[PDB]
Amino acid sequence: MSTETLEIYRKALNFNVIARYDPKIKQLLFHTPHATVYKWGDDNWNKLEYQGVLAIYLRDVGDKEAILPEVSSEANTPHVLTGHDIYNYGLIIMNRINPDNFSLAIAPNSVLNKRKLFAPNREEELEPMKVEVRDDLVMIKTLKKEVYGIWVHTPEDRQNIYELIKYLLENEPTD
Amino acid sequence: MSTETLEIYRKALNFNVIARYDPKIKQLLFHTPHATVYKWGDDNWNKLEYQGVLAIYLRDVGDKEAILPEVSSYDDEANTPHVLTGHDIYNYGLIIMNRINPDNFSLAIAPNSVLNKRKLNREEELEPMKVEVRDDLVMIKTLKKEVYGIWVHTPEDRQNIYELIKYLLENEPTDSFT
Amino acid sequence: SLPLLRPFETVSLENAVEDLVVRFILNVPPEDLSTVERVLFHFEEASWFYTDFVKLMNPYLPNLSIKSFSKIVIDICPLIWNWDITPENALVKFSNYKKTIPVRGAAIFNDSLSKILLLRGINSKHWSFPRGKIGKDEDDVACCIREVKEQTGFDLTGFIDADQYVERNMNGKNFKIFLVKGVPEDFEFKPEHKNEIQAIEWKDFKKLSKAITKNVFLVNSMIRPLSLYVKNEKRAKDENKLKLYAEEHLKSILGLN
Amino acid sequence: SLPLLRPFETVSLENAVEDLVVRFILNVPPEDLSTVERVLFHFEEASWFYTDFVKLMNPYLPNLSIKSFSKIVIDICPLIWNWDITPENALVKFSNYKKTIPVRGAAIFNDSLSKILLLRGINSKHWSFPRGKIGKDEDDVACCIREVKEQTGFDLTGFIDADQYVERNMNGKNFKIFLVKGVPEDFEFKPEHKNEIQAIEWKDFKKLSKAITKNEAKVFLVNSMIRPLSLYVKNEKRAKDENKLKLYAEEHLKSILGLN
Amino acid sequence: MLNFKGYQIEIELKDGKRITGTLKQVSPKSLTLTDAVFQDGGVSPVFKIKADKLYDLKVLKLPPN
Amino acid sequence: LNFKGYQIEIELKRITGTLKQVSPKSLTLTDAVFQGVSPVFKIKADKLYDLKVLKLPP
Amino acid sequence: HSKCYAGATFATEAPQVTTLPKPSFV
Amino acid sequence: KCYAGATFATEAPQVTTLPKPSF
Ligand SMILES: C[n+]1cn([C@@H]2O[C@H](CO[P@@](=O)(S)OP(=O)(O)OP(=O)(O)O[P@](=O)(S)OC[C@H]3O[C@@H](n4c[n+](C)c5c(=O)nc(N)[nH]c54)[C@H](O)[C@@H]3O)[C@@H](O)[C@H]2O)c2[nH]c(N)nc(=O)c21
Ligand SMILES: C[n+]1cn([C@@H]2O[C@H](CO[P@@](=O)(S)OP(=O)(O)OP(=O)(O)O[P@](=O)(S)OC[C@H]3O[C@@H](n4c[n+](C)c5c(=O)nc(N)[nH]c54)[C@H](O)[C@@H]3O)[C@@H](O)[C@H]2O)c2[nH]c(N)nc(=O)c21
Ligand SMILES: [Mg+2]
Repeated sequence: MSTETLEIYRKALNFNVIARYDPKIKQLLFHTPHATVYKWGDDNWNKLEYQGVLAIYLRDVGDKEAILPEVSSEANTPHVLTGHDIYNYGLIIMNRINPDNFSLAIAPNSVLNKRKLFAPNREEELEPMKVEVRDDLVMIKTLKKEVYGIWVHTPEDRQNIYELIKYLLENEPTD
Repeated sequence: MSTETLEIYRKALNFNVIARYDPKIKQLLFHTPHATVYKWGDDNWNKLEYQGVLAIYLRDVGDKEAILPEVSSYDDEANTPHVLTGHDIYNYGLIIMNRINPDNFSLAIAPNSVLNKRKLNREEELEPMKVEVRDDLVMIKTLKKEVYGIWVHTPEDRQNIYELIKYLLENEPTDSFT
Repeated sequence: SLPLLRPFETVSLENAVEDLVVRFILNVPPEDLSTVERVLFHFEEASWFYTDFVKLMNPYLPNLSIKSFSKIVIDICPLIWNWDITPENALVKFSNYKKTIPVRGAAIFNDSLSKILLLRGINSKHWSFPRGKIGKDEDDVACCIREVKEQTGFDLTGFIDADQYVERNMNGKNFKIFLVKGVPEDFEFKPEHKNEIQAIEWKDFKKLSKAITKNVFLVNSMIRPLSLYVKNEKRAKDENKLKLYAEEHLKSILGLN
Repeated sequence: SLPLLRPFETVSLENAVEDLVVRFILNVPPEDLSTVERVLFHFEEASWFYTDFVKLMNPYLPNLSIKSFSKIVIDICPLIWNWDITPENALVKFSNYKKTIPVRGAAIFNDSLSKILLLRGINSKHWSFPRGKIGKDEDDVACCIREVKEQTGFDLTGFIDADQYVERNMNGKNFKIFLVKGVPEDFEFKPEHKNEIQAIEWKDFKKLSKAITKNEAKVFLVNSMIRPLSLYVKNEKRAKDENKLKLYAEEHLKSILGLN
Repeated sequence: MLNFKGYQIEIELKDGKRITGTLKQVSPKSLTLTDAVFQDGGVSPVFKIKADKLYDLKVLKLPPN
Repeated sequence: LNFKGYQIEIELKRITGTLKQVSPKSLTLTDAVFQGVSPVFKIKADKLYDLKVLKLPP
Repeated sequence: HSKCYAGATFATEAPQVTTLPKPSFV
Repeated sequence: KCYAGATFATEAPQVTTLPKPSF
């Protein structure tokens, strides 16, 4: 019944839950009450089946042997990343449609171009992300070259996300 | 091979033949090689089953006790004119010798001066005729208010038809015009 | 308007011929007296007029061939004949003329393209299209409607496309038959002239489709171009159930209404 | 697209309920937390979600209804229940709120207006049109389209004419059912959510009209709206026939004159 | 019947101009309308047109009957 | 439900083209011929008097 | 032998009813 | 007594009104 109590319980419980999906979560950075996601292909948007609260969080990659999990088992569906876990940030939509949540890895440009300087060049080929706002839609070009657009309910947040995402792309990561 | 001989024969045989249909014919006044008939009805023109040589002729009606003969149509139509009955008072006649079927097209012509004598029961239902020519069609409103349209093949006869009928309407019989 | 007698009932043969001569030959415009071939057409319509009407009114009259009728006509009225050629030689010149005259006809299909109406005159015994010769300054369509309306007693004024036809030449004679469908099988068919055609019938386009591929007048010479049309027509009708669908549906999504 | 896990298959009921809490109740915008009803819609969605998805992922979970679900949720996450109402009394207030929400639906007809598409709910009961409750600031045609798509899996975008409809007020509940024609009887209609729709079937509209004119049957709303419906099918069938005669005409006239 | 008199008719000329009227009578060569309204303006109680000048024709209503 | 690819004609000037997409408000064509060809043609239902369809992509 | 036609030269010269003027007394 | 479901239930715009990525 106290606003300060409820916000702490929201942050702590959101972290507790997201950690059960991405165990490498370290700190919640941003959150918005509602967000709808569309995927772009065939020169028109397609509304995907994810809808709910959106969270941007920091991830723990101090470990260097970190290898990603796997699913227990045409190009419409996204590519789930494999190989070394070197993604500093994560975006997730906690879905109200079905049990599957929306995940987007966020790796800064510096960490990526630094990852280039590695002999095998065998780990999964990536691309620097991009982010844009246009007529209240937040479009993202992912590492896997897939491109998505996010419609966030709260208007003030539409700008926020962008800047934050842009921030997370441009700068070196710490704290 | 003679033109004059053939002209004479044409007028003579035309008289001999039309006489067997209208026994009171007295003189051929005009003739045109071909004419087609339309009847006006339902605010529209309707091509009739009449086609052939057209002739306007004078009739002998000096006898004031002759009644028009009585002929059964025998039906060999959708719409057929009223065959005139009663006393024969009609000075002029028009006929189309039909090429389509053996029924010839017939119109009686009477001057206005004759029909306005009704003053002083009548067997007649007669109204002054009208004639006008427009867009090369010769339109006639008959004595019983039927409206027909005659289309003459030879163009310079079209006007020639009009000017004749009009004359026959304004003047009493004279034996005087082509 | 005026009561006219019917002389044909009681009149002698010579005078009935005179009547016919006034009706059909004596007063025609000069354009129709130019050649023997032109005037012989008026002789022909006059003869038909005698057979179909005058013979009916006076049974005491003789049956007259075109040849005999022509004889009696040139004997009773010698001034309407200004060529010194024998009428029986003039008839062969006439046939030399009627063989180079174009001719239009119609392929008559029901809604179900099962049946196609053909006609059979008395003499031929081999079935053929409804067709006839062209007139002066006449559209091929108006021509087709007129002769098909004559032989079969059916007005085709709203059933003819100027593009669905097929033409071939026999011996200098330009034929041309259109392709129509949707004629009602129910409505009766009768020749307008009683003495021209014996029977007008149709059977299944398939029941005798390939009876002619043993190796039927003229239809065989154009069965393949006709076959393409009928099959195209059936599957284009099954298509017709669909094109409507798409059209109206697209129309409802816009301000077409 | 980072790889995530599936804790719902392996968490205790308590942690699964916490997950549903962050998904449906904890993070909604302020207006959704303004009244007991606004949040009870989220409780409802969470319970449906539990029944349809997480209970079939971890068969050790019990079978809950929305009442037991609300009990357990307010047990495990007390900080979300902001009011001093028994969750049961709150449920009666929830139903009372639903009682007066406009309902938009669709009378759906075959292109040959012989049959009409009706459905029955889980308690088989009677039949009626695909219909649903109106959402927040939504047009009646958007509501009709959305709800018939959820109930049947069919989009009525081009088929709805916004002026052809029937309106009936029964218990303050404002019913509006649009009239549509030309949908294919071919389409396979599946509901988007299970335990919602019992059956979806076409019915012979003539036989159904004779049946509703019974001495006393098996139907809701349609019996109340039957005469405007029948009128609609009369104008539509008659108009199709008139379009046939019209087509016959235009083709024949273009034959009399020259298209080419 | 062969006549389509009373049908509501709309016709088009070379520049997409459209004339609307009631069919008075029709033959292979000419078409007559009554109370013809013109797209670009103007009414006429009787309108006579030749098939030569027609680029397309379509029909709107049946006769009141 | 989709009719993209049908051979389409629209009027006011007449445009012929292949249907790229249709919505209650807008109509898009490709290889539109002008009463001139154009690879992409955008038109609104406001400027359409009438529509007709003749040919299908099957 | 070509361009040949049959019947009367005036057989189809009569104009169609749709092209005729309306009388001025009806 | 106005509406049902979430206040954001029907707020998501249709794809035909969305901007092109263009990057
Ligand atoms: C108005 N009316 C007519 N009739 C009766 O018909 C007779 C007059 O004949 P038509 O002119 S009305 O027409 P047709 O009978 O069809 O003969 P055709 O020679 O004018 O022309 P094609 O048959 S379309 O043929 C073109 C040419 O090729 C020759 N041909 C003919 N056939 C059957 C074949 C064949 O099977 N195989 C080949 N290789 N060639 C063929 C054909 O001979 C022609 O030269 C009159 O006698 C009447 O019987 C009427 N009767 C009456 N009472 N009143 C009327 O008004 C009438
Ligand atoms: C999404 N989902 C649902 N469920 C389970 O299945 C049930 C259906 O879902 P709703 O609770 S959202 O109910 P709805 O059917 O959409 O609306 P309404 O039932 O409140 O009311 P009206 O039928 S529109 O009527 C309004 C008033 O008039 C009375 N009435 C109603 N009917 C049928 C009749 C009748 O046949 N005859 C008469 N004389 N009156 C009638 C009506 O009573 C009311 O007063 C839900 O309850 C859920 O249990 C789901 N389950 C799961 N697992 N997942 C889902 O997503 C789900
Ligand atoms: Mg519902």
